[PDB]
Amino acid sequence: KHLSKKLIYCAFRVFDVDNDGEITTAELAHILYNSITQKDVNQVKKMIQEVDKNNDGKIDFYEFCEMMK
Amino acid sequence: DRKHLSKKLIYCAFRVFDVDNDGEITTAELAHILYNITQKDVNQVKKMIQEVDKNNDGKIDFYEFCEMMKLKY
Ligand SMILES: [Ca+2]
Ligand SMILES: [Ca+2]
Ligand SMILES: [Ca+2]
Ligand SMILES: [Ca+2]
Repeated sequence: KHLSKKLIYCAFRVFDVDNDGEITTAELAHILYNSITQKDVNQVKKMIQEVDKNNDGKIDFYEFCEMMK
Repeated sequence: DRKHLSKKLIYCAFRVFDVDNDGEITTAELAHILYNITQKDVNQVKKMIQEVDKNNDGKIDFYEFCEMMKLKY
């Protein structure tokens, strides 16, 4: 389990582009779609809402783990 | 639907770890992601890969990466 934990940490760090400890809509859209559309942004917003435990519109590491485990 | 999203993020995570896009994470790629290596570090990585290598080739493919992310039923 430790190794999957370590890789979950690394994955978050790489998605958290600006290193503030939160994945935003803009960061998540960028990872999901490497010049993308409003429709895509709204779909990302809805995804975040399914796992956003503190309702701030972002995904922190705890929320990322909860979603992964 | 939240299963679907975790699945999408597991795909994206793999892709980013698989630096050269050949569909396999190798010792060198995993070491690179784990360490911002000495021989000791390389061997530590090789041991981690062993724990989850299912086809005994010393690399982690997406299927193995996914399996590792979930419980053994
Ligand atoms: Ca961030
Ligand atoms: Ca949040
Ligand atoms: Ca590779
Ligand atoms: Ca393998």
